[PDB]
Amino acid sequence: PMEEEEVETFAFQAEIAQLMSLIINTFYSNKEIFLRELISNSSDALDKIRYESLTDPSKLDSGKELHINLIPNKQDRTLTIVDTGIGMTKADLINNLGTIAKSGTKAFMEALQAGADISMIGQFGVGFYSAYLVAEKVTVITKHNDDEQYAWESSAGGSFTVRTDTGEPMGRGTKVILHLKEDQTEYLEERRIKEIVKKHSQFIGYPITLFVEKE
Ligand SMILES: Cc1ccc2cc1-c1cc(nc(N)n1)Sc1cccc(c1)OCCCCO2
Repeated sequence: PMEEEEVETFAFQAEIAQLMSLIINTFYSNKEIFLRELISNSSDALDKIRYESLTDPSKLDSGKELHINLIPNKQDRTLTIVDTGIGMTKADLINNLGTIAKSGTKAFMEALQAGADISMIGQFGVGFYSAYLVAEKVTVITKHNDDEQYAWESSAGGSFTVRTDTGEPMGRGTKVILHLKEDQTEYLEERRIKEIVKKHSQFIGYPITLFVEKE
């Protein structure tokens, strides 16, 4: 029988929308840094659950392994980054993925306008948005302890959606699914992914596994 699901559509905060339009509509040469930014957010989320587990060990009931998985899919042109970190509550999601102003937004846009390399984004606290250098649409699935699994999605254009996820349960953590632009398929290649992780994400304190679909 027909199922019904509630959806909430939100507008991005003005400067976040302006930043996303700048990232999408301007040429940048060193786009590979998007992966460093997402792995760095996963590493931070893994530290959060690790430290919380020291006080309340039952916070690991949802999965004891602390790690990052990278899953390129050449059939549907997606690159997925999964972690078993702390995950996001509904408030963490709506607050960190678009509704709240970030102190570094205006400074970062002015710095990009002056010729700064896109690699500077992380320093400004808006590193996630680098996903739009390579992706036309980003889906974020997240699961925090004592809360439901949520799905966030945006193709930019000024809006994002949030819904309770009725899909595949994750025990705990965050999955970022990058629906790559047609000209950015190099980020589905095993060699290219290894190259960029070696260059930019070599001091990550958690194991990372790259899953490669048999050719
Ligand atoms: C997908 C995402 C986008 C933006 C972002 C964090 C994550 C983001 C968030 C998380 N995990 C992953 N992998 N990415 S868990 C989390 C939960 C609450 C607060 C968190 C992180 O960080 C607060 C600092 C700002 C983080 O900004």
